[PDB]
Amino acid sequence: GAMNSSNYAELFNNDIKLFVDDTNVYRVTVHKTFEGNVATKAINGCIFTLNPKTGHLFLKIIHTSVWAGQKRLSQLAKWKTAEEVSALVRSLPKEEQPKQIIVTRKAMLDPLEVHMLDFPNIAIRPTELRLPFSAAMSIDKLSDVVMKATEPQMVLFNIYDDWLDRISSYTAFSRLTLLLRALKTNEESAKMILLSDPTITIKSYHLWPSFTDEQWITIESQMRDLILTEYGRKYNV
Amino acid sequence: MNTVPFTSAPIEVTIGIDQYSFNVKENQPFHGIKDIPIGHVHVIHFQHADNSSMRYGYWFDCRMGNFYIQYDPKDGLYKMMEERDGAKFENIVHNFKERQMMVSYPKIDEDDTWYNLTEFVQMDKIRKIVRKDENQFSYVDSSMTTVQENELSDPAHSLNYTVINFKSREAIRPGHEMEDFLDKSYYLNTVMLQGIFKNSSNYFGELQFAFLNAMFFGNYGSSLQWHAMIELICSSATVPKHMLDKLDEILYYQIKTLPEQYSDILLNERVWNICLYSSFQKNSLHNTEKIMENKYPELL
Ligand SMILES: CC(C)NC[C@H](O)c1ccc(F)cc1
Repeated sequence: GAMNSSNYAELFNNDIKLFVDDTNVYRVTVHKTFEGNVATKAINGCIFTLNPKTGHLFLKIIHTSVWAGQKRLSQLAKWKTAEEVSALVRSLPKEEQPKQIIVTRKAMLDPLEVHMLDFPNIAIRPTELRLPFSAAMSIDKLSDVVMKATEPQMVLFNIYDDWLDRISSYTAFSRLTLLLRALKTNEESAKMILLSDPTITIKSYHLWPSFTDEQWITIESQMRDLILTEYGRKYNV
Repeated sequence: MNTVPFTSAPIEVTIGIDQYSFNVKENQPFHGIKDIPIGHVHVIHFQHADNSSMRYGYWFDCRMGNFYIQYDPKDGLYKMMEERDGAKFENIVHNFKERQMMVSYPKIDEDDTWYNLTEFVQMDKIRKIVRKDENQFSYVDSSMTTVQENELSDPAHSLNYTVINFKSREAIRPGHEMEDFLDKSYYLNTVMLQGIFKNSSNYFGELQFAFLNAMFFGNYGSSLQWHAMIELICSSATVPKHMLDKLDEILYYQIKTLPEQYSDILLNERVWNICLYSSFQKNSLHNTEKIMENKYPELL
């Protein structure tokens, strides 16, 4: 059934699974028209499909052209997401296809289930976790590739960089969710923390800076301060 | 006018014949029901006074044979049987009538209720869902499960209702996933009406048949089927105008006849609220919506 705090280590066992987040698939700016009405303009989006054990990220870029002449876009976005995830699965060798797909929003369950009818043995699961994957577009390199795309495009990343050489998947996922939670609660502060020290750089083939083990502990501590803070600044405590 | 005689009534029992029901006391001199209208299917059904568990009964059509009821003390129930000796049967019936040991099927002349509930229900068609080919009548009870229930265990005792499943390859054309899930017209009109049922008459009859088994026997799988067939129509943007008009009449009389005190279990809030207020056909069921709002405004 649903994925929650109780069954959390299942993410890091040896059954292939993907998280799918559709938050950033349909993205708009809202603006005024010459007549003083309101209109939306779409910008490029992305599906965030992530293997939490390996860090492999299948970033399907959603170009604004896919919405042209369509109605009820928020609803279409869920079905387009399910179509693209189903296409991804079919593109993978049988031994790489997931055994479970966990959707971060419950409204993806039926669209994905219908698109995956050919795969009755792939479990489609919700989650009770409030995961911060919407903040993926706060990672500069991911945002850049989405905004520059001129056509539909899939781009493959490892969202853990090389961390798995030194830490376990569980620890890597915990670091990722903390970084993304921070970027979601206060993007400017989060990014300041990550870059304050000009001597620590982001490798061309990485997303995050090349912190030593010690510096990660400092960084992680600064991100938890930020999150508790903003939680004060927000609630006054 | 036809007759279903009873050999005897050895155990106290409430007997239903269609929408009517009366009480028979243990060893009361009761020998059957007469004046049963010809031209309709009928159901005769039983609830024992000592064990309200298991309502059970028999669908039949007097045009297809001479039928009677006889209690079996080994299996502990009233059984329907066919008498093949026509002279013997007329004799039995005439003697019981002369002794006025039969109750009078109380049809009021103004009253079209039973016709309206069974307009597309036929004994030969009923046999395709309740399989027991050696008899002309069909047994149903509270506990019997449907073929679809058996998929999610004795197949000879199953209701082979047509299986409907909105998240199934049969319902969803490859490449039309969103279209077909949100507008079920192709599943209704091509898959079900043109391919399986053959026409609207067969679709309506199974739907009427499902309701009556839910109402008279509390058969949960039949209730699921009735709501499933209804939802499939209401969730189709493209339905023949004649079907919608007839559906509104069918459901009106079904809601009209439902015991007020059983609405809690026999009516699915989600289906009805979706059908009457959200679906494509939200404006096409005027009589049904009016009776639902005046009789069960709580469910909504
Ligand atoms: C069997 C095939 C699907 N058409 C017939 C339909 O099932 C049906 C119709 C009327 C009934 F009283 C019972 C069942």
